[PDB]
Amino acid sequence: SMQEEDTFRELRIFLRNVTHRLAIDKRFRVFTKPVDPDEVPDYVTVIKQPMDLSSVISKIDLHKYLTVKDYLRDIDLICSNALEYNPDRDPGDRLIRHRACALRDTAYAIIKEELDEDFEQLCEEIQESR
Amino acid sequence: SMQEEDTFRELRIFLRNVTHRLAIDKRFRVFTKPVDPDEVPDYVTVIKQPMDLSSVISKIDLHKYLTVKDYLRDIDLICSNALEYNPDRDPGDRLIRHRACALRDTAYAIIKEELDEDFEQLCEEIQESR
Ligand SMILES: Cc1cncc(-c2ccc(N[C@@H]3CCNC[C@H]3OCC3CCS(=O)(=O)CC3)c3[nH]c(=O)c(C)cc23)c1
Ligand SMILES: Cc1cncc(-c2ccc(N[C@@H]3CCNC[C@H]3OCC3CCS(=O)(=O)CC3)c3[nH]c(=O)c(C)cc23)c1
Repeated sequence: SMQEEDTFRELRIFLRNVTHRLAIDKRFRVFTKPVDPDEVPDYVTVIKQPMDLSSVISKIDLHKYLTVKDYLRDIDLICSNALEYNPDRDPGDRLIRHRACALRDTAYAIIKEELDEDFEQLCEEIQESR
Repeated sequence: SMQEEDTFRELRIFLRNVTHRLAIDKRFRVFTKPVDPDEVPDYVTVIKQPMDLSSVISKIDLHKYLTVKDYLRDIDLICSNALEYNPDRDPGDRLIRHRACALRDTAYAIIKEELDEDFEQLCEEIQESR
């Protein structure tokens, strides 16, 4: 219905705003775009589902997220990919892992403060009906 | 169940084989990998969901296709993207559009000859039950 279309449109607006706020944070610059294959040639083979914030934006615009829960799976993916690909004790790996966890924590904190639980429940019940 | 897991495993095997046969065809080399942004800088802005045969393989391996119908949507996407991005009368555009339609026709012809309709129906009914 038109009312359900309005619901998903509001969701997309909410998700774009959260994603933009993450993307403009200097700490998360490394997650803003797909990895440069020249800098990490084995990334494509090691990480089976790459994810980044520009890709998240594209997925929002393609109507791929019907719930905030689905969105948070991709945010979690950005984080888990970073922990998987950069597991070492060296400062470089530890920096990106810290930033990865900070990205996840920040996304979850924004959603906790700004997502209405009844709005999310509505989205879930529309998703389940289809 | 284990029987349903076997069904989707057979599907993935079937889809990998079809995709490999398309990928080794010289005509379809242009569709084998994501576009080089240096050669087509405006592609990312013009084409909202890029698709290619290496990405199709990754999606198979990530269990993204539960039916051959879902697979054929991405094959159709490779084709429609080519018709959208290369619409002109020039020989270059007409060549890639011909190859795009040939890729689609070839995928559909292989599936018509080699996909058992009862196998596809089973996949669809498992997909619908979830
Ligand atoms: C400008 C740029 C463009 N494309 C990719 C990189 C990069 C480069 C190296 C990585 N991993 C290295 C694996 C081996 N040990 C050191 C690690 O680099 C640490 C470095 C710290 C600073 S940063 O800005 O967080 C980038 C990663 C990466 N590891 C990653 O997980 C990602 C997402 C990127 C990355 C950088
Ligand atoms: C080696 C390589 C790597 N990455 C991208 C290209 C490329 C380059 C140009 C395109 N479109 C042009 C737009 C303007 N008019 C001429 C068109 O090129 C025609 C050319 C014919 C030969 S081919 O091998 O089919 C590549 C396309 C493309 N148009 C496309 O749709 C795709 C998928 C690719 C492409 C080539």
